[PDB]
Amino acid sequence: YKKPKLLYCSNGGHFLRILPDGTVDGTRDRSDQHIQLQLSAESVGEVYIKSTETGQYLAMDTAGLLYGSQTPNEECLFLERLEENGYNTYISKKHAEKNWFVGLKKNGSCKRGPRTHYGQKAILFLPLPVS
Repeated sequence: YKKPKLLYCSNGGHFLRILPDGTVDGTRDRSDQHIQLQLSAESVGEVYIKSTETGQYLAMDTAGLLYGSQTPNEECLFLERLEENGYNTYISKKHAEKNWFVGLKKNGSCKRGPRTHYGQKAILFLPLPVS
């Protein structure tokens, strides 16, 4: 919420990526044009995560799937929490009650909401400066 950043997942070591086709996943390549994210804080602990390259917003739908939304909406807001270990976790606001976390599998694919939970390394992200 100031300058663009990278969201590094400690699980497989991938950077969160939102592709032009709206798909979301992780990549180990730091030169990727779609891993630079701009976070903006809506309210305290509530944030939007937007791809700087395409302007698409991270979002999670009712099926628990992550997608890239061309326009911000209710499914684009995440609860950003700072873990004691130093990593952050991002919970779906719309489904906060269900504890649906943003997460990347060791193979770099995105996890589905009900299959995430506190304890997995898949849900831990390290925001890293782009510059």
